[PDB]
Amino acid sequence: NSTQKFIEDNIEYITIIAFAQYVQEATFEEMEKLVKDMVEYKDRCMADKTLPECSKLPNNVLQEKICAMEGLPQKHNFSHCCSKVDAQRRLCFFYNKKSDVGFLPPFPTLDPEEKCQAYESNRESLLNHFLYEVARRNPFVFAPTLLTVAVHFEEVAKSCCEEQNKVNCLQTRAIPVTQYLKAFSSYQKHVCGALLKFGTKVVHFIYIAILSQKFPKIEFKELISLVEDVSSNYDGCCEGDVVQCIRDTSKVMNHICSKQDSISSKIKECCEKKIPERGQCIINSNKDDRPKDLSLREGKFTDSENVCQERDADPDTFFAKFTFEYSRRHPDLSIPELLRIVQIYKDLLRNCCNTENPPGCYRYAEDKFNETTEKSLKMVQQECKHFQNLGKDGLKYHYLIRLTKIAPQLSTEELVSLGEKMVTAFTTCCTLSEEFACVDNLADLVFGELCGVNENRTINPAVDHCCKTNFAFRRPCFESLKADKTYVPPPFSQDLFTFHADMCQSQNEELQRKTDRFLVNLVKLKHELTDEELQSLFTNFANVVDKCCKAESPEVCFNEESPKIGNKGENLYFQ
Ligand SMILES: *[C@@H]1O[C@H](CO)[C@@H](O[C@@H]2O[C@H](CO)[C@@H](O)[C@H](O)[C@H]2NC(C)=O)[C@H](O)[C@H]1NC(C)=O
Ligand SMILES: *[C@@H]1O[C@H](CO)[C@@H](O)[C@H](O)[C@H]1NC(C)=O
Ligand SMILES: *[C@@H]1O[C@H](CO)[C@@H](O)[C@H](O)[C@H]1NC(C)=O
Ligand SMILES: [Cl-]
Ligand code: NA
Repeated sequence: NSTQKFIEDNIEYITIIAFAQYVQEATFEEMEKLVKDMVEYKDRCMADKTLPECSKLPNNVLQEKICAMEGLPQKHNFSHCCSKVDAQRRLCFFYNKKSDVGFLPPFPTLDPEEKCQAYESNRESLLNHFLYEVARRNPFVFAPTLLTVAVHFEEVAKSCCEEQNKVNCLQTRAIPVTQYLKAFSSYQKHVCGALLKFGTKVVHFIYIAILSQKFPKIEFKELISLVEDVSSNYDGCCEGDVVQCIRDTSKVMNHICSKQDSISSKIKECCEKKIPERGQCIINSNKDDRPKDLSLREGKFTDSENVCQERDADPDTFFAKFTFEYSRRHPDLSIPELLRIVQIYKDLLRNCCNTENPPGCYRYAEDKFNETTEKSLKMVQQECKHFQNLGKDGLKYHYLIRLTKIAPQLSTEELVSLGEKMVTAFTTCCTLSEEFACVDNLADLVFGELCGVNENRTINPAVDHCCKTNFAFRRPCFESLKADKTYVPPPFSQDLFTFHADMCQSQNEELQRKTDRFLVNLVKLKHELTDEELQSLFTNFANVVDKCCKAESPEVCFNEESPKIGNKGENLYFQ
């Protein structure tokens, strides 16, 4: 079929993505040798379909070929994976991925003129190396996403190579491609992390909630059928099985498209498009309009006297149906808010169905939902007002202080990333009509990044408790945490807190990132201080920086005018 053709056609690209994600230390020369092995396997299976290995799991084939490369498992420290076979080997390979890609060099940027020359002379080589470099730095991003990203990156290179000011074009036009990649990455890590911590049974409520919001005219049975396809799709994609991921993604899009009528109205130009665009499209299409005849409630869950019986006959399906009906009627709610509501409903019924008069007790379920949602909504409203008052940077500094207090054991680079990701929820969403849904959806992804994808991280006991107990209530849990008062920092050199003359300028993100790192390191150093004292000290340093840039020889200015943060005898290090 078309999917098998797409895979056969793109086998070189597919192989690079898989190899680079699994073995992020592997060199580009090493990639080329695996490419030749998989092309050959592809040709062999075409010559002889009934041969044994031609019906094996795709990952089992790829991992066999990687493990067969002389000295490679030992060179990149994955010999322990190759000493296992089949499922145990697949699991080991999955555990081998590293979220922290700081062991890699800075992304190798080509000279714009040579990049353009390379694009015209050797296009396959350029895209091959791009895809290698992207995949090893984004080990959990799903293949259809990465291939779409490569396509868009190619359109950027093609268009910008025709312009006079090539550098400005490349830098500008790359921004939304990067944002796409980072948005999908965050979302995929969130779902995969949840799958590993809690299993498919808790997690497929996520897909019921999202699909029911997006396709509110769908029938329950068809939704459940689609949810089964989606859950399988996440199983393979979360594993890292690139071939199975592509196949299962194509199945989901075909399932959706082959019932366009009786699912959706707003996906026609998507059901035209190519693999894998037709599906990155469907994912980006907006929510279909609710059936005009859909009221705000379903009295079948609060007004019927059959609730406890329906629940008892099949609790999983009963709660799936609740999630379907409630989600499709509340397009304004976030996914985490819907899952909190499902849990509250489940807890409510545990109590009510064992009381003297259950119908009199569960009749008031919507009052419980109303209170919990009002609390969430008020919190978002407060955070959005704070954003309006302080701007992006000002709010970010408050988050950096709070996050560093609560999770000081994280690297500064990580804390800085988490702070930027947190503030982006507010810059993207505040003031929109679905502000609540947008903010809570995007904010929740931060704690998904924090809690880990293929590891149960051990940060500190309070953070670990929030990561591992209760997906839907994870953000509220994090909001309740106090500073970790057991923390004692390592020494920090005085140079971490020294402003250098080269930093005086107008810049986008590297100068932003330097300021952000300063604040985080300061908070680690002075963790004992109150948030207000830290904010005050930081604004002192900020004021001094601003003046000294407007001074000529800015660095002598900084050292005479900056506040001191050392204990009396400290010159080289601060403790
Ligand atoms: C991370 O934590 C999760 C949840 O505790 C672990 O997943 C469980 O692992 C046990 C034993 O391997 C299985 O019997 C359970 O079925 C798993 N539960 C779920 C919900 O998936 C996971 O193994 C941990 N990661 C490790 C130990 O590396
Ligand atoms: C990787 O394996 C080598 C060879 O046994 C070992 O010396 C080294 O310590 C290992 N490195 C890591 C990071 O595990
Ligand atoms: C809660 O109920 C009140 C009164 O009916 C209503 O005004 C409000 O919109 C509801 N809030 C939520 C979050 O549903
Ligand atoms: Cl990733
Ligand atoms: Na590095």
